[PDB]
Amino acid sequence: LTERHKILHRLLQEG
Amino acid sequence: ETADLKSLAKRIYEAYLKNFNMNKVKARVILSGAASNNPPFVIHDMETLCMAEKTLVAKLVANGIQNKEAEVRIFHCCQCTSVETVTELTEFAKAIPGFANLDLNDQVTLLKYGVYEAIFAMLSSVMNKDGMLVAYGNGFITREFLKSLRKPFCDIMEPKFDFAMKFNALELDDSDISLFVAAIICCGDRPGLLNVGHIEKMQEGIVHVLRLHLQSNHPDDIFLFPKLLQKMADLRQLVTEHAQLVQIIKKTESDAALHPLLQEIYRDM
Ligand SMILES: CCCO/N=C(\C)[C@@H](Cc1ccc(OCc2nc(-c3ccccc3)oc2C)cc1)C(=O)O
Repeated sequence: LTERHKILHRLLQEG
Repeated sequence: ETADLKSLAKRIYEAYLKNFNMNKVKARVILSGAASNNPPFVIHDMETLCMAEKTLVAKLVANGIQNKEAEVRIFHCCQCTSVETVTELTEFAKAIPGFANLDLNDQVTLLKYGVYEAIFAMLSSVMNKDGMLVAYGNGFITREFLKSLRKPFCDIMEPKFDFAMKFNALELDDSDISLFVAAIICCGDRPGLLNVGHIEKMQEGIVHVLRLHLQSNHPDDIFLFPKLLQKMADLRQLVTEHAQLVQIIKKTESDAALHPLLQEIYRDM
């Protein structure tokens, strides 16, 4: 799934 | 403009000024030299690169690039600035009303394809025909020094300068750029977007505010909006070409390591 963008994802969640 | 449409302009512009350390107003003041006579340290050769690095020693060693080739050392310092800008861009995006609401998958896609378009769009602010600011406005690396590097490292920036020179001729201020960047971020045209419909709607509003802002900010440049519309396509191709070169660099350079965050961005792009 498009969550092969772990770091970017985390920036989108926490900051 | 209407209230609802105004608050959007103001909200996006504040997010811009708040999240990006460097902006065109500070950049033009440094490149003009009208507010101070202590100009940026000029990097124009290897000699001046090595000198500038003495100050960046702590960082370079921390990432173990101290002894890597000059091109790779530069390639890496550029990545760090990119990783830093992507971080600010992510916060800036979350500040655009309607972005945080999107499916997390579409949020990723939007940043994935828009980050570099915005990066090169914003990098023009610190560029002129002879070079560009680095290290938050404290340094100035020359356009010539960049073309002196060996291939392929010397084929990375020159295309950007070419773009920036035409973009900079539009004479946009930070109020125009903020809307412009938000538009490139909320693009319903991205590959693999789940809710194209809704995002397209969000893009329309922002695009609407942009069009009206440009008219009352630049009344003498009638077709400035459509001109910027073209700039958006140009940046898309520009980044496509940039992705290509970075791909070539990776499959053909031992120390051209790519930072993880950036790594995931280029993957499958
Ligand atoms: C030349 C290869 C470009 O590669 N771009 C890269 C990997 C970057 C993009 C990028 C970011 C910032 C840039 O400009 C600022 C800058 N900062 C330095 C700098 C040099 C030495 C010490 C500290 C900073 O040189 C430059 C131009 C250019 C390109 C990437 O593809 O992610």
